Amino acid sequence: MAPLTQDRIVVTALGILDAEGLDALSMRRLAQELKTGHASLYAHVGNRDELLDLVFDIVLTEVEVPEPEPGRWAEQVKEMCRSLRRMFLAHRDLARIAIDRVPLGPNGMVGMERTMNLLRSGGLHDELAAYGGDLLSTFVTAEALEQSSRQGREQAGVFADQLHGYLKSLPATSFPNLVHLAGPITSLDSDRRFELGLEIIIAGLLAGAGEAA
Amino acid sequence: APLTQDRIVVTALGILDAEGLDALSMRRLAQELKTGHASLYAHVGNRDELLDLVFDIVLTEVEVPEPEPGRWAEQVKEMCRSLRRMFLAHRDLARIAIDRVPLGPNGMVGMERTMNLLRSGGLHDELAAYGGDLLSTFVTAEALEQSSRNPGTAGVFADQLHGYLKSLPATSFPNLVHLAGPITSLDSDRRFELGLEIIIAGLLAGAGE
Ligand SMILES: C[C@H]1O[C@H](CC(=O)O)CC2=C1C(=O)c1c(O)c(-c3cc(O)c4c(c3O)C(=O)C3=C(C[C@@H](CC(=O)O)O[C@@H]3C)C4=O)cc(O)c1C2=O
Ligand SMILES: C[C@H]1O[C@H](CC(=O)O)CC2=C1C(=O)c1c(O)c(-c3cc(O)c4c(c3O)C(=O)C3=C(C[C@@H](CC(=O)O)O[C@@H]3C)C4=O)cc(O)c1C2=O
Repeated sequence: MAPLTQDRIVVTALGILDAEGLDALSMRRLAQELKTGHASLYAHVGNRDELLDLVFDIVLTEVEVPEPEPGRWAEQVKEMCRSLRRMFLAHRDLARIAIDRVPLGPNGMVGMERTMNLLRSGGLHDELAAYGGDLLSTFVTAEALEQSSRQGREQAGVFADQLHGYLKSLPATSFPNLVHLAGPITSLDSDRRFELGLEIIIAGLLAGAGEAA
Repeated sequence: APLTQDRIVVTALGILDAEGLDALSMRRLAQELKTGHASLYAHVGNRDELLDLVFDIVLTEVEVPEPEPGRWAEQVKEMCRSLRRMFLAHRDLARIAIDRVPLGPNGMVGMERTMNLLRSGGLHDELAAYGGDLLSTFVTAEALEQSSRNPGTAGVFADQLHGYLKSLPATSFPNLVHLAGPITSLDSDRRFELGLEIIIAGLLAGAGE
């Protein structure tokens, strides 16, 4: 062991995790890479759970919640989200982690704070700015999973196409809509589906917002 | 006692409700029906392809209604709530969901039914196909979250995330201080109705002229 810290340990874990995925991450695996005994490891970071939280928190430094600006709101919200997504893309299995874990931690609440600022900044009231953030982050995760599981795109490529084949060759009299919509369902264009989900939620917010009429 | 795939999955779902997903091995299920891996793998295939059918059998509890003059936005919600009750009446069912497509026979009927309703409001091809997809995710996510509160059939932990957040330095964390309640604890029935409205209105803006 060289000078071990709760940061060199984490930067190490993540290293393995990109490389090889969630299940290859174990305590014994980790302590191996770093050239140390279980003592030093369990000291800074604990069992496997705690470790994933620390892993989660550190990569978060990557996202950016911009400071509120004169009439850029909608875009400033898209920026923010599109930023968070770019994060999930680089790092294997990170979304899997996110589903059953608290959005807590240094980065975790320096992040909520700036998320709440910007939203409330849209002339949005309490309950709606609170929940709103939940829904966005919820929205962007799900998406990131969806993409997570898409050679590369050859297995998905043909599956999608064989799905697209069955749909159109379905009978028209009993299935007018699905015959009509075989593309827009099987479309494996995540980029544009993503900008859509955003357009929608956001307008749902703005509309939600100034309801006081 | 003629064994059939429908009988197989009524037992696999009967133990899933009564004991819990994590305990549904192929092993267990086989014992219950007093039958070998032979006859069980003969229909349903393996643990994973079996789930698909379990999911596809229960989706029968969802009732997408026939489109009616003036009431579009209303009809959508009824559909959205009925899905949510399905997830509410069987444990772990969401966990499964967030891994699988509704390519099942059952699944396909309601995709047609749903998309018909959505396209009745003035939703151009695209809007409507993702409108649906979008709505699916939201209701799925919610129920996973609801199930995590442990009800149906913890509020100790949450209350302790309220104290904690409220107790931050007020100047460095004003927004987090002021929103302590609505973030930590929130009635589940309230959080659903909000997102439903949000998205529906969101899709409505999408329709335009
Ligand atoms: C790291 C932190 O700051 C960076 C920028 C910086 O300051 O360096 C940007 C950022 C930071 C940050 O901490 C952050 C968040 O914590 C959240 C966020 C806030 C939340 O309140 C939540 C979630 C969130 O992602 C969830 O993913 C989820 C939930 C609830 C659960 C529900 C379930 O258990 O199934 O689902 C997912 C895991 C949630 O409540 C959403 C966000 O968009 C962000 C951010 O954008
Ligand atoms: C069974 C079928 O018919 C009944 C009506 C009847 O039987 O008379 C009603 C109904 C039926 C039906 O099949 C149905 C659906 O298939 C869907 C649906 C449509 C979809 O397009 C999807 C999902 C869906 O549940 C997902 O759960 C999911 C995805 C994709 C993934 C992505 C992820 O979250 O990681 O998430 C889950 C697995 C999805 O695309 C959403 C729905 O609201 C419905 C329905 O309401």
